Amino acid sequence: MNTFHVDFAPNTGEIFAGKQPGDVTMFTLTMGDTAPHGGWRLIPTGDSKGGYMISADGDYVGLYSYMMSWVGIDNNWYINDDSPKDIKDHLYVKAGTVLKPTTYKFTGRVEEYVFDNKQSTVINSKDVSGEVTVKQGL
Ligand SMILES: OC[C@H]1O[C@@H](O[C@H]2[C@H](O)[C@@H](O)[C@@H](O)O[C@@H]2CO)[C@H](O)[C@@H](O)[C@H]1O
Ligand SMILES: *S(=O)(=O)c1ccc(CCN)cc1
Ligand SMILES: [Cl-]
Repeated sequence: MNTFHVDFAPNTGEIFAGKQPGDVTMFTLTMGDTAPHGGWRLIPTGDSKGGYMISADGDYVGLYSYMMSWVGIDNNWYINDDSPKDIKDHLYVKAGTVLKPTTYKFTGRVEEYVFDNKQSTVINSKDVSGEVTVKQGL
């Protein structure tokens, strides 16, 4: 049926090539459902496999989440959250990460799941993707 929402969006502002002075958000990810559910995961697909942005120059940059924990074993971020309230997460690069003046891509799949004793079952899912084009700095 449908109360399950997911938005995933590249960052609006300018991002400039070079060593980032601080943590810089690449992607905004917002997720909620007022239906009962036990939590969320984000699974990076294709060349993003492993939690990476891939650039047009062939470089892989690792991404980081504020709200979710990474598990390499499973190729996902996840958060157990039973709330009807929206999760506003950001995926970001860390202070000091060197970016180039190029276009960076991410693709993944978002899953919503429920626990049954006590093992998770996917109840909703949506494929997400986006890109940032980084400008010459700096
Ligand atoms: O709680 C459900 C999530 O579990 C994650 O799996 C691991 C994880 O490393 C950690 O929470 C630990 O307690 O063991 C779990 C073994 O299943 C999944 O990676 C995630 O997708 C959720 O299912
Ligand atoms: S890889 O090992 O540098 C790499 C990059 C990014 C992630 C996700 C952030 N936890 C994992 C591994
Ligand atoms: Cl992370």
